[PDB]
Amino acid sequence: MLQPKRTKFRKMHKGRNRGLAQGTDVSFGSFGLKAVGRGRLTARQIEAARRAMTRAVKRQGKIWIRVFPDKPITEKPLAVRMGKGKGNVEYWVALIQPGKVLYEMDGVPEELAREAFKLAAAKLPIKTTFVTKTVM
Amino acid sequence: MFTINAEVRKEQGKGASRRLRAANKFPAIIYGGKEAPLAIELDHDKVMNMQAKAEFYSEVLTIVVDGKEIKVKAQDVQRHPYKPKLQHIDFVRA
Amino acid sequence: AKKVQAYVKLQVAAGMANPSPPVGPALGQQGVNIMEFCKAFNAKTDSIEKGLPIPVVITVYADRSFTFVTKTPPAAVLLKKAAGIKSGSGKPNKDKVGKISRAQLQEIAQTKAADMTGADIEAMTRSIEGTARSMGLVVED
Amino acid sequence: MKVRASVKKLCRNCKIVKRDGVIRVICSAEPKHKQRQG
Amino acid sequence: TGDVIGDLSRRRGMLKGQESEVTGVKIHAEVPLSEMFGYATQLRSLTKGRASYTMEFLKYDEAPSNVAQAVIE
RNA sequence: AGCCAGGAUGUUGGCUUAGAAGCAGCCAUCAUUUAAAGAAAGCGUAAUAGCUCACUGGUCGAGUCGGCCUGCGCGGAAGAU
Repeated sequence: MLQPKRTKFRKMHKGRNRGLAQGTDVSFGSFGLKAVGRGRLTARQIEAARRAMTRAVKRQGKIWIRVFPDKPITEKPLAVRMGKGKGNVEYWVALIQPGKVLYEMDGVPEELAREAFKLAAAKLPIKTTFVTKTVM
Repeated sequence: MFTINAEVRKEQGKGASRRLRAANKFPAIIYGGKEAPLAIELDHDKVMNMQAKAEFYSEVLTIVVDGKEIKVKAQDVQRHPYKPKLQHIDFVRA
Repeated sequence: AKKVQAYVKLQVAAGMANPSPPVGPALGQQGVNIMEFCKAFNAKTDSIEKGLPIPVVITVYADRSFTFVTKTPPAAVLLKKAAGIKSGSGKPNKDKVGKISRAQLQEIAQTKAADMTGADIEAMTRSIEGTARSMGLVVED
Repeated sequence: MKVRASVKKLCRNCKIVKRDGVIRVICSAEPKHKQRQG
Repeated sequence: TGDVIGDLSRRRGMLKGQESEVTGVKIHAEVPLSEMFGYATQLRSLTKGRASYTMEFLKYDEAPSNVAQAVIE
């Protein structure tokens, strides 16, 4: 799974997840998967989403991943009272905003591109959509 | 060869613009020349239906306003984030 | 001359008048007593030489009399030896062997004419130069 | 019958109808394709 | 005939040709000895007891990759 | 969309030909008219035949097919006096 090699700190404050997103246009290939909801994506769902749609074309075309987990979400161990320090980091998420370009790919025909993204979307906890590169 | 129906908008602002796009119409701006810019309002539905063509971005766009029709070019499209609509277009008066 | 119930459209070898592996299914299906049928087969079998495949149509009348209108080499099997080799395919676009002319095939289209009268002399030759394409053979004149 | 909360038209002849308010899919050819509740 | 042959092919059988006499449809084929095991128990299970067969030897022909790898103990 | 005529198939086309006969799937993707016909999806099947499907030849005679953006509803929905 995807994870930051050598980041500065061990833990990070929780932080609200407001506003909109910056990645909006299908900037690399031709067919992308823009997100419509507002949540967060851990690395395991990041790995699983690509895997399902990589084998949907089985080799075909280039596939770009536009989101990377930065936020080191922690969890406390069970039967441990509150306080006593911040818990250890268990998994890494990437906070998703509305109108964010997720997984993007190229080199595939359109009808199976919408099919491959449909196989990927059901693995996501965010409602997404299939978007296409416009000019400019 | 596309033609645009439009008119001059008044009383602009943040909430004013938000009031527009919840009424199937959206604002814009026309600038470029030895004159003042023109904050022009134009129909949302019509131009969104025709932005799919490549000639919407590679042609001297014929926007008519108060009878006076001008030839402009499309600079940028500030579109809506996740809804398939759009928020603003910049028309440089070429 | 009935319908398709007893109508079998296949055969391979003239000289081998005995039920061959592909004519097996065909024969057994309609209980064809090939032995006396071989004597009727060998009236026209002797007119053609061996080495070029021959099909047959089979017609069984209502009163157990069963007859046939046999053939001469049709579309595929004649164009193959015209190229010199019976096979060499599985890769039409991926292989390129030989170049054959249509004027020489205009003569053998007339031999297919008395055999399997396929429409429009050159357009059947075009139908069958695609069987050459399907056999991985190039054709140019 | 499969009580599947999602129903997909699994074939060509599989038709989707609303019996008693409940969405039901039936098939003329394959009785394994019968399902409801979607 | 078709059923017997489908099952011949199934038991790695070479259906070859479909001959015919008067009341019977005779089909001769080549079958491995390893898949001969209990054949007439499976023959008349598919032919309502109205069929028969007789096994003869031809040759120790080729054993394919799945059949060659099996018996190696 | 149906109803009758049908399916306009050269080509049993290679191949692997034991058959893969559009109907194993790799492939050429040729061509016949250029009024109804892809060298082909699908169960069915050993393989043809097959009924169909794509397409309606003509019968009737009017509106119709599927997505898009959304308003409000259904199902998803099982707990203990």
